Amino acid sequence: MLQPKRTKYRKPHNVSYEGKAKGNSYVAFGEYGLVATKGNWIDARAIESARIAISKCLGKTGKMWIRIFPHMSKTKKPLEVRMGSGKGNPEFWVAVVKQGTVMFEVANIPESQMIKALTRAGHKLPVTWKILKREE
Amino acid sequence: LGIDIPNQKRIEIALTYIFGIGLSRSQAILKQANINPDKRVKDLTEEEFVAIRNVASAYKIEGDLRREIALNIKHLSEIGAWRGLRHRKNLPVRGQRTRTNARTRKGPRKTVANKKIE
Amino acid sequence: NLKAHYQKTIAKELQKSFAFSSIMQVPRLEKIVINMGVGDAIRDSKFLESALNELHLISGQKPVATKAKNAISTYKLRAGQLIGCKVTLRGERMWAFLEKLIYVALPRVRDFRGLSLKSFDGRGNYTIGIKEQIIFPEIVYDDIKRIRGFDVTLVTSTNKDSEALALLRALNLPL
Amino acid sequence: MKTRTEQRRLRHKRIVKKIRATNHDNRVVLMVIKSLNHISVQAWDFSQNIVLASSSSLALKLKNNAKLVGQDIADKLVKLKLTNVVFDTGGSKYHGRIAALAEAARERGLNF
Amino acid sequence: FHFPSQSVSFKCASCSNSFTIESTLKQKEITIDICGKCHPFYIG
Amino acid sequence: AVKRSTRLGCNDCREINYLTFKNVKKNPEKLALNKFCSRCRKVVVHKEVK
RNA sequence: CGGUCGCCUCCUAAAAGGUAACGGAGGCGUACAAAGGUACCUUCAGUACGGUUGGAAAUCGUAUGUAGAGUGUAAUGGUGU
RNA sequence: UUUGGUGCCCAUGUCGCUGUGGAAACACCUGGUUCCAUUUCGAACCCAGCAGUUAAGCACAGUGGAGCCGAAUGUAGCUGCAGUGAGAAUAGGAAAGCACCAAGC
RNA sequence: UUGAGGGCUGCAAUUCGUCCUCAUGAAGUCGGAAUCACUAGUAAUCGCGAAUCAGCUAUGUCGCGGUGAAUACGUUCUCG
Repeated sequence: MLQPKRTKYRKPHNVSYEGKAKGNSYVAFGEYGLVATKGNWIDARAIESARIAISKCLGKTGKMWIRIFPHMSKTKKPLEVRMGSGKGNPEFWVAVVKQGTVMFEVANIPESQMIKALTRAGHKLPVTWKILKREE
Repeated sequence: LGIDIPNQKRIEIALTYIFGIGLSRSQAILKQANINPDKRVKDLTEEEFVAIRNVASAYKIEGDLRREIALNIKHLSEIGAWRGLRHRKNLPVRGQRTRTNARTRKGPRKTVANKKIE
Repeated sequence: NLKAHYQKTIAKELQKSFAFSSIMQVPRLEKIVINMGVGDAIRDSKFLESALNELHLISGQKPVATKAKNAISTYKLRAGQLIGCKVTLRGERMWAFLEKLIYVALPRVRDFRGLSLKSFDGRGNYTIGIKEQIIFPEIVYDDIKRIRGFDVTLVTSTNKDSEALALLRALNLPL
Repeated sequence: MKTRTEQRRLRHKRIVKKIRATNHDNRVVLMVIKSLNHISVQAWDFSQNIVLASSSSLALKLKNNAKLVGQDIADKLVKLKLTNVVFDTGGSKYHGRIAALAEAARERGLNF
Repeated sequence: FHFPSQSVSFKCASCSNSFTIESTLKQKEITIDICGKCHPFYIG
Repeated sequence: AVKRSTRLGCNDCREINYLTFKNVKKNPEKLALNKFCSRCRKVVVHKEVK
């Protein structure tokens, strides 16, 4: 899906997925921002679903920027495997999201549509959502 | 300009080696000056070489003739006409009919197939 | 001597024309370099010795050939395989080469349409390319079959090349 | 890149670094500079980083070849009672007047 | 050390002038059809 | 895996001094070294052998 | 049944070191009378510019360029007179 | 007092600009039979002389142009729910300095 | 072939006339299968006239005249 077309190493480390935030502690481009209240990994399927839903309910009248991206890939060995004999096999690409980070910032449309879109995207993402309003 | 001569043969034909000056002006100048070109020798001396070249430059210069023909062709092709498009695509302009003739500018004969019939 | 006339007249003329308050701000030509480049045979058309020998004959300095600084992809040329020649000359040989060029080379050109409009790099360097092997007063017609041109460059102690144009104009240069 | 003088400074620096590092014996280095008008010589003993002796053609002579500019400082060396120096060529080559001053140092029984 | 060098005169009879710093080392006072004094872009 | 061995030995007493290597591909030529010799107790030219 | 059985570089591997798998990666059964030692002197890769053959890349000239070549080589570290 | 060299320290030392002066010196410069020499040449090295030079490099004053260093709070991190102290950003700094000899003091 | 200048035809020459002069001189150093022609003025070859006619690179056609060959053993194989 939406992922780098090249990568030097097939098998990276899992993720150092604990912690609160490493950058992106603020809304930058949009007017309403989504805040994650859980740190885990999100696959590209849900990300694509949320992006399509947001583009459907918003269009190009406004604009929403995504501050995260599936920079990582993951491996998962198939069933009926005896422990050992090499590592697993790559399956997909994933994005780590830490509790207290921003990933969607939307602007150029009234506030109610922003709130509705953020609620719909949050109910599409596994992570529990929080809303933030941009201020200068 | 001063070095285009075959070795050890008549100067009157040796002068025509330049791309743009033929046997007419060369012989006309030569017999007007009455130099009596030598037989089977590349050249006699250079006492008149500069003079012969100065006199020949009066007619025209072959290298300058290259530019003259180039600008003539360019100006002929710039103006919207059958001549310009005909010369642009390198085809015979003089009106001769062409079916499979005039095979000097079209390169080698090139064909693949045609319409068959049973 | 062209060099004597230069150093006795042109330096003072340029000092009077361009205010310097110092007799050594006038641009002075340092050296000339000659190189050809060979790309007709893999390692031997005439073994390149013809051009080296004629340059040796025409110049007072021994010719030398450069090595392959870069790996060549078009042809199998790596780690040497000398192509072209290199001669860096100064002193009286420089002036001899200059006077051959200003009175024989350009006059021996079949047709000329002027020069010295943009032959600069913007940093005080000038260049001349010649398309004929037999253009010099010292060259034999019997040589390598293919006629070969040459490239030379001129540089001074400064980079204000406008004054170089003015000086060369004072030294028999087409405009 | 090269001013014909700063490159001399760098060459002299690398030579004295070589002397300092490769030679671990306590010895004063006789550094000689070949100026375009005359020649100067100085002495530098490490572990103190000061000058022990010096000579040139300003306070002792007028111009250059003359070997005198050696003996005096050579005398200065025997006035220091060490006579064990390492001869630095500086930004020059051992030849001509450099060899002349080396011979002048040798004839005074200096160890180098 | 090098090829035997020398100094020979040059002569442009077309422009009727002679100059001398160096020339070909095996011939004396070679002749040319045109020089820098008869240059087509310097004569008024 | 490769065999480059050659034995440099003295000539005045025919010793077997030093085992060394030299590429036969570049040149199959004898190399005359100058090294120390015990039975001569001095630096002499050693020659190569199989 | 399959893979390996020895040697060496990096991460795993807990800021010395040490430290597992049928972990992730990689190379090895070398080369060399020169790619050795010593003395001499010399210092980038590249980019832009200007040039007959002559290419995005041939060589030179002018600079800028501070590590982005090279120091046999799979890798590491160091390596800018 | 400065100038010349020198190591020391290898940027808060750098690369750049505006002016200053070289009379003694340093530098350029004058040339290349010869000491020596050019991967190729008085390019470079080297010989013997200072006609001219403050223009080139050398420096001194300014230039915060670029490069570069970097205050505190808070904060990341952690050792038992307190301590510990960050980095980055930020005020800003930023036109080297320390010794020896030598000439004019 | 390309380009320039003169001259002619016809009301008119760009589509598409022609001639001359001048500038250039593509290829080609006898061509593979197939093969046409004629038994003496013959082949081959050097020229001229008529036609269509304002113009007509038709080297075409109809003729004219000059110079002037080779072989023929054969009908077995090729065609009728």
